[PDB]
Amino acid sequence: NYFQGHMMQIDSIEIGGKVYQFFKSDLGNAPLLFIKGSKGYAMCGYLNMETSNKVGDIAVRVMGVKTLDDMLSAKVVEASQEAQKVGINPGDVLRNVIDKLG
Amino acid sequence: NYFQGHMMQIDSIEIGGKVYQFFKSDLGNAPLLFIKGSKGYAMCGYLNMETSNKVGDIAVRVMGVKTLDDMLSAKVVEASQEAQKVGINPGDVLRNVIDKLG
Amino acid sequence: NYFQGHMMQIDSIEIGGKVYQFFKSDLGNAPLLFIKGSKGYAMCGYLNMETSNKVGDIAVRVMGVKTLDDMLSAKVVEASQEAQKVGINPGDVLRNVIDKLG
Amino acid sequence: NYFQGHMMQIDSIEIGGKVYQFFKSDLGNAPLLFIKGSKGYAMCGYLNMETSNKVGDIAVRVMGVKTLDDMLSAKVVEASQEAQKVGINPGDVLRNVIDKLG
Repeated sequence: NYFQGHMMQIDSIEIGGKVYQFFKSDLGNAPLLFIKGSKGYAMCGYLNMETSNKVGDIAVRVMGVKTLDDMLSAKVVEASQEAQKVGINPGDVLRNVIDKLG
Repeated sequence: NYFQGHMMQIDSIEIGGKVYQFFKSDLGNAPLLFIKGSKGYAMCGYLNMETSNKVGDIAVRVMGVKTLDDMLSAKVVEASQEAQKVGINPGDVLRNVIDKLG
Repeated sequence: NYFQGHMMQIDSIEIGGKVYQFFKSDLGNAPLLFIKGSKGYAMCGYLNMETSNKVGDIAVRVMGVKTLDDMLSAKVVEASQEAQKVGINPGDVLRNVIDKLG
Repeated sequence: NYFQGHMMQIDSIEIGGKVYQFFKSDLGNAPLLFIKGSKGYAMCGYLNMETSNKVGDIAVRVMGVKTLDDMLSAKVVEASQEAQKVGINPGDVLRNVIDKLG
């Protein structure tokens, strides 16, 4: 009876006693989604890690994700320099290092 | 693995060639949801119709809804004075008069 | 160069060590805005207090507000039964009792 | 009296009779912002153009932007392959080609 032109989800989640903002929106042929804490963030494949490094962010990039669950179970593909300084490296499962983004 | 403290959904939908904004968020023991067009809006039971009338809105109030589908199939319980002026009355199925809110 | 058909603001704020979700959106001739905590919420004049009481919410209604600052400095006009049980009463300045909504 | 941990703005704007979704959110040391139409999107420096090309999006990347106005007046730094196919090229002012994203 209707057409959905655009969809967005904004959720406040708590992990290990820390609060994070999960966002998901249609963007292109793939959706855009990220999880942001007070210290850093994790984002899907649309994230340009060169930009994260340029501005000194604590950031991680994951790929092939469509949901919050997928992100938490996904392995970090790229970690920013500031993220590596706090122990986050490519290969880590996001759920295991998300605490460092809060 | 996580706790959802708050959830929000924002969707842009098209009906009869008109664009509307559907919003749903946790609020209390019942969720808050509304559909807004360029001319007026429809909202769940949390809407105070006295306020809508006070400020001259074209507004309709529906009850017992939790989703967009529920709202569109719900019957108008209260219609603002400006809404009644354009033909909307209690009893009308929202889907049948939503065009007047765009 | 463009026309703003609809505007929405979603902010995560911290007060007294507690996290709250502030939301503001165009709705009718007056905007819709609320502040929600884990236990209850405060909303502008569009809130139907009868509904809040019906579903057992801890809720407060304020009037004549357009911004977060206005809400925090506004006096509670109506307090739900559950809100009154925890000490919130009409006349209280929201900022002084917001802690009870988290 | 309060601390803003996270801020987000979601606006529905109309340009040349077409509807677009403007989004802005805190992310890292730079904000995240994009404008999305029914056919494609424009995003700030955080956009990974390699990803846009990988999935076949009609996308443009602009830099040094913080507001909707900045984006519309900004020059396209990178254009996806599908975007170039419809005439969009690096150097174009977004406002002058946004119609092709709707």
